Amino acid sequence: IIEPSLKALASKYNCDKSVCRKCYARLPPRATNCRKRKCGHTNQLRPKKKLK
Amino acid sequence: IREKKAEYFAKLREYLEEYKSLFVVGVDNVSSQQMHEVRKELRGRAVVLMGKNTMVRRAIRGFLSDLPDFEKLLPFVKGNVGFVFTNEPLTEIKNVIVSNRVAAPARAGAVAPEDIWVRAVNTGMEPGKTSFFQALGVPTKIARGTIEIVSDVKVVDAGNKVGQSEASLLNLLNISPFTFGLTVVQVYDNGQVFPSS
Amino acid sequence: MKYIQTEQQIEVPEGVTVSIKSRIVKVVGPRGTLTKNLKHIDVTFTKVNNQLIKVAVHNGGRKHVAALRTVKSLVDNMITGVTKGYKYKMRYVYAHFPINVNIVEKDGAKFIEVRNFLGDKKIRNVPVRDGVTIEFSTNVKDEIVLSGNSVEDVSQNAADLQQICRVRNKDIRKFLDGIYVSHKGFITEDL
Amino acid sequence: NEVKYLYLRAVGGEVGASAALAPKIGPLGLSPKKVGEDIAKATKEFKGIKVTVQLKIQNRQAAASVVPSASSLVITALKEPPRDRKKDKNVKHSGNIQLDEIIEIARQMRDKSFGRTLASVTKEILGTAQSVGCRVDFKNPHDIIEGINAGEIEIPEN
RNA sequence: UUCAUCUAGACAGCCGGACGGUGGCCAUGGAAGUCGGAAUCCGCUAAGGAGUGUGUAACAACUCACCGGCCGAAUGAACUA
Ligand SMILES: [Mg+2]
Ligand SMILES: [Zn+2]
Repeated sequence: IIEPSLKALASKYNCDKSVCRKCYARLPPRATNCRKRKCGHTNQLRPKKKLK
Repeated sequence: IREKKAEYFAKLREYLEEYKSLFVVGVDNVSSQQMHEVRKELRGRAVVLMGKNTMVRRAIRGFLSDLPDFEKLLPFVKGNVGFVFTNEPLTEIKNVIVSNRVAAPARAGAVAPEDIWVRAVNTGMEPGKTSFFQALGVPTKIARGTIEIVSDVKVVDAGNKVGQSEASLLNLLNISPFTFGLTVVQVYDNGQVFPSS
Repeated sequence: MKYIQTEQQIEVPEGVTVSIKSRIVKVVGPRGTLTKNLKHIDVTFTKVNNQLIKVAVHNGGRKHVAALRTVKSLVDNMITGVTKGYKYKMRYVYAHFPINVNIVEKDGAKFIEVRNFLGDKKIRNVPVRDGVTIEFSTNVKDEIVLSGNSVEDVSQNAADLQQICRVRNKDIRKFLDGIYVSHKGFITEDL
Repeated sequence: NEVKYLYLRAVGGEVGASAALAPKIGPLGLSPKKVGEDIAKATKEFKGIKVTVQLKIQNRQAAASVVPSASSLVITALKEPPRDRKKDKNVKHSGNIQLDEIIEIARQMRDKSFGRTLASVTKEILGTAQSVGCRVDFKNPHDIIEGINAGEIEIPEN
């Protein structure tokens, strides 16, 4: 098992992210626009689905 | 907006020149609940105006025109300070204000002021609750059908914030390693500010 | 809009000397010397009072004036690196397999060795960039510490260590194993 | 001594839920149906309305004596026949409360009520009345709140 | 372009609070602000929604609206091409 603090540290990089609805890019959790040019820097973002 | 601010300033004027003995009290870390409690205690004795430093400062500077006596108050309007206006006995009002010191429990991620320890005593909580002790590596054993810490263990230490698990177990076993209360810093009275007491 | 003048300030502490030729900055402090080439930004440096450097962009667009503040931040980080230093603390996170991190030498190159990551038989090697010092921290479980003058090199070394330990073909929300930067600060305390 | 201040929310004049009382009070040597019986007898004033009973655990003693809770008290002051959810649930609770009864409730709560004046205590009682969406002396709780803060129906604060 | 906030301290940033009436009422085996319907109230109030989210079997607990401590001048929203 992982202690809560280290688990939260790992989750900050693995789970606490945004996902572009058009190009699935892993985005910063507070991002407003996608950084990818393919999706046109869209504002259509969702939170990355949390495990369980 | 400006209307409400003017209303507040008028209330400030009447509070000042009817309730000279005001208490510059520190609401830093004081909960709203504790505020309400102390206010209910001082009800009919001390009104508690508790606006923002900036507006109070500007208002009193303006009021200086007719009441210059309050200039000394202005340098003391910093931090979370609330003016508890009143005229009833200084000592009694101050005692009621700064006597309630509620034991603030361990909120998650709260800076530890000291080396809080957990004691080898029969806690008494249900067997199920042993999970928290296990997670925190607290040596324990079921005695009289209840959790009992076998040996003294330091749970948190000075510095490091009280992690969610730490705070959870602390609150569960009722160790409240904080203390919050209305803390008067200075007291203006009979046209004179002076040390809190 | 082409703002006529945009300016930023760079405070120089007492022990630091900044030598700025055309766009080659050499910052010298107690902890050493840092050097940076900024000939790609088209800014103007001017020394004011031996404790303050102004950096200016004349008739600059939006991107140019953003690069101006970027330059100010870069030089400020150089000065911070020569005064206080930069240290990144990373934690090893694992559910079952303990990550074994060591320092090894291969023809005098100071690699960081990661073994048993998620039970992998592969051995991961991350070279230590020159100027970066690795210390495995006592009094904290599974902590590596990277210290140096350049925040760029320190953070890039930490990033290489983090990226070499990425989980493949697994739900990374569940397999949280890795080596993650837990703290980024300065070598000198409270400076 | 045993002064455990543990309590629950059994419905008025109703047997404290067996499922609720299995892991909470049942452990502390108190039969769930016995707790239900004493809760019912205490809550006869709160017939059919959930109210905290403040069961004082004094050395193996279920203490049915209820703590009056403003909202529950308002539902009782509705004076509607004890809510018979058994016959058609979604019962209608309007129960026009003569303001005298609201003032009586406020007198019964002032001791604990944070309300500064007897006015203020009555005021929040009527706010709870509006929360239960009742009517008081044939007038919207909010509007009689306006009148009582405006100066027509005053309250004799002690 | 239009409407807003602002040296009577704008937005952002770090930290404090975020109550009481109250588990508000109802549908439900259980739903307490937060799977759901209606009611969209106030006392304390600088301030708090019968509730912005996370979380609970329901709790409890974090979280945000809201107000504050610090810094000190411009800032925000919806639009047009
Ligand atoms: Mg698979
Ligand atoms: Zn995209």
